Amino acid sequence: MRVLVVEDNALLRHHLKVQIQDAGHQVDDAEDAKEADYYLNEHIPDIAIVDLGLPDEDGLSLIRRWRSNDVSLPILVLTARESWQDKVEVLSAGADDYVTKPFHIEEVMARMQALMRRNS
Amino acid sequence: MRVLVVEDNALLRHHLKVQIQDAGHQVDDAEDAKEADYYLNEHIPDIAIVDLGLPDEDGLSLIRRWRSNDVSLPILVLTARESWQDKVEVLSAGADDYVTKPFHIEEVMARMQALMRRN
Repeated sequence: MRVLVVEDNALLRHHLKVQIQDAGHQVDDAEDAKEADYYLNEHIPDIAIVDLGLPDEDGLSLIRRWRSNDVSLPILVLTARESWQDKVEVLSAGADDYVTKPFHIEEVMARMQALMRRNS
Repeated sequence: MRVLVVEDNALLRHHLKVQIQDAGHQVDDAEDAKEADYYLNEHIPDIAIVDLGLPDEDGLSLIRRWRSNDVSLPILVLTARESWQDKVEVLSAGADDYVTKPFHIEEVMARMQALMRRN
């Protein structure tokens, strides 16, 4: 499967990509929202991991905009924000799931896997 | 649409049932694993909400047994467990998501909707 990772922190972004690659997937890694639009349009990914703290455009704005254009793939959010209202808001904007920071990387892998399993 | 709630605590079960009804779905509410199997055999729900603290058969076993019998509907687990390793195990069992107890009902409604939306 093809995974799009959108993550502003270079080190995290690279870690994500190599772990997901090592599990047998192809990964596009974008560092901001507009770059995310770049990968989205070039190859439709099967799944996207989106950090909300993008320097470009907030991740919620990004999810909203994709959904409102009938982009329907599963999206797993990475987020600093962790109140229960934040989580309702994120889900309500079109995300399928979220992981709160700080996180272990095996937690994102496990969430991504569960969406992949459902999706396919 | 149709929701199966599996919850050993009568009050939480009753409360869950009416919130979900208030959002406009029909709800089967089961007390333990065997009663869950009863409803599942009656109607395939669009989703099952499964608390793990069942007296019958612990939630995870239930979910593993369902997955192995090709029951593939979305499952949102309710759990008390804390460890980030414990959370990961439940998804490994076949669950799609989980909410920790205590929770706000709005969180559970939002997770159920996210799953019905996608499926």
